[PDB]
Amino acid sequence: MASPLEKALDVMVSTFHKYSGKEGDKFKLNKSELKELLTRELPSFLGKRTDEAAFQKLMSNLDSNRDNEVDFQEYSVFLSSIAMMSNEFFEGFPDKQPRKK
Amino acid sequence: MASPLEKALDVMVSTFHKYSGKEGDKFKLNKSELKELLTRELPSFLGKRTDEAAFQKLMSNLDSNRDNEVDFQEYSVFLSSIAMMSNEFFEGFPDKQPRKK
Repeated sequence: MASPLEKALDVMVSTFHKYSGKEGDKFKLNKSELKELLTRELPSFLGKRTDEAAFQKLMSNLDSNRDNEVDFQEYSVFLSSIAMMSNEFFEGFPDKQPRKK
Repeated sequence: MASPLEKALDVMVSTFHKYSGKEGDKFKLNKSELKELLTRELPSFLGKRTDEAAFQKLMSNLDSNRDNEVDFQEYSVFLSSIAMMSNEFFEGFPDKQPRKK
């Protein structure tokens, strides 16, 4: 959250429907659209490793509905996990955590 | 995720340490800093209802460590929940979901 950046994380939700509604589902990212969205919208995250295996595993990670198309929520939860992991690993070890939660 | 917007959700993590490290913990938002961050960084979300009760409840929601200071992760998980809820309620009813997950 922030200035217009807050509303821009909301725009990241919109980023989803931008790639989703190109092919396959308009509410879910099939591997094809998932690839493009990851490569293009996560240069840092996925651009670190944009291999088919990565997309395949990532899909199975996010796509909890396991239809092999990632929904807005599964998409956002991914980004969620990103900010989380980047954070707790920013300390190197989650010390802000009760280490149980 | 997106263009620089992706890396900007990463900047939202940085948004956190901006407000956190003003007073209290540098890795956790005490009610004071939480208020300012919510009001200022979530005009849409919290600006809809920036009351002390809101902050108090929100804190207890995010602050899972329940020390009454929201950590980066609890902060991001909040934003996560935002994008999630805004999304599943964007349909009005989570139809993209297996309604069980």
